[PDB]
Amino acid sequence: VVVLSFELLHAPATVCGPKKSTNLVKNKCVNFNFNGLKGTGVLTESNKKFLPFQQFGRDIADTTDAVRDPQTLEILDITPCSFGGVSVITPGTNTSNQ
Amino acid sequence: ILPDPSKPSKRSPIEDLLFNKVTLADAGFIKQYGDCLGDIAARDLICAQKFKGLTVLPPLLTDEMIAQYTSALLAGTITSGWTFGAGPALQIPFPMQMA
Repeated sequence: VVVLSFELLHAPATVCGPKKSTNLVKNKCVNFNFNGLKGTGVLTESNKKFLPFQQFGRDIADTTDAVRDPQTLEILDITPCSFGGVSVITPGTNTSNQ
Repeated sequence: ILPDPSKPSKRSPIEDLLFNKVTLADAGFIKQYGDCLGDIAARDLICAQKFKGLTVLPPLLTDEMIAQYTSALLAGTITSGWTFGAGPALQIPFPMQMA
């Protein structure tokens, strides 16, 4: 009988699965993966000041806003791809199709 | 109560008080997803919502059209009395309107 007890990702992890890392790209809205934190957005260098015992950030909605690169130890930001809404202006099909 | 040509906006010296005393959320609409950058985001309260899916639409009459309307009302009333509201405007001296 062996018991395994562990705690999930809240601090810098040390044991991971066998997965290979790719290059780091910034200023293009991509879908990323940091130690199992999956998402989508734009990455840019930040001005935040993380203390050594720490690597993540949060907003009032409790969603990640910054992250410490697990290979270079630099602070990045997260921001969704730009989006919006669309409206169509028409004079009426009885009059025209423009 | 009459408009002041000297200021860039043509408000009155009382409408200026009324505008400096009421603190709005974000005057104007300049965000347009071209402002919320780096640490400038997650600190302002406008970006924190625009990133969630909640947006604000601008009104149809700008703040400079409503001032024109009120100036028209004042000019009409002080130059013609109650006649301009029930037909064509007819002029009359003011100290003969108070009578």
